[PDB]
Amino acid sequence: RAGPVTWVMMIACVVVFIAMQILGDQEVMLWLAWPFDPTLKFEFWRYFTHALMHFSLMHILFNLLWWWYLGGAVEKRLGSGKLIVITLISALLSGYVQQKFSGPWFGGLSGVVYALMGYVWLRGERDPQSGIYLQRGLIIFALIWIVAGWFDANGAHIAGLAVGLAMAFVDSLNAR
Repeated sequence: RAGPVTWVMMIACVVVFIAMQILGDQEVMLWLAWPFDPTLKFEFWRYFTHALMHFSLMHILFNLLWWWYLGGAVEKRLGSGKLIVITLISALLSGYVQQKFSGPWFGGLSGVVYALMGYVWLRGERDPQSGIYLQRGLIIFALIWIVAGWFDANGAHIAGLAVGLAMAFVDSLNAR
């Protein structure tokens, strides 16, 4: 019984993906991508909407699997507000980093998913009573996955893991 935010996000990603299949990636990127020219500087939604675009089935399929389980866990035990904050801040800062690496043409919940990984893990390690935790097995796929990216690029994974670890560390200061 996943919460609202978890559901809305999932629906939002499927709606955009379908829109992309009907209109074409490039066409949807013109409206949803990170500002690609000074004139779009104030299209404030762009700093977040890039996370709603995916370029294949596995891409959105894998991202939505992690989101539903990690975001669901977070929303159930920590509330919708917490999930919204983690999402917004991870989408923004992860988009910001990716941008300087490969330019404005990118998309996906990768950065957001990693923040959830980094948040749910450190959070469960520092504040067990939070009711959240990332299986030490899953934390291995994650890191194995990032390293695999640096070879076989998406600096969104790194900037995302950072925001999550940071926020978690911060929400865990009041030890228990």
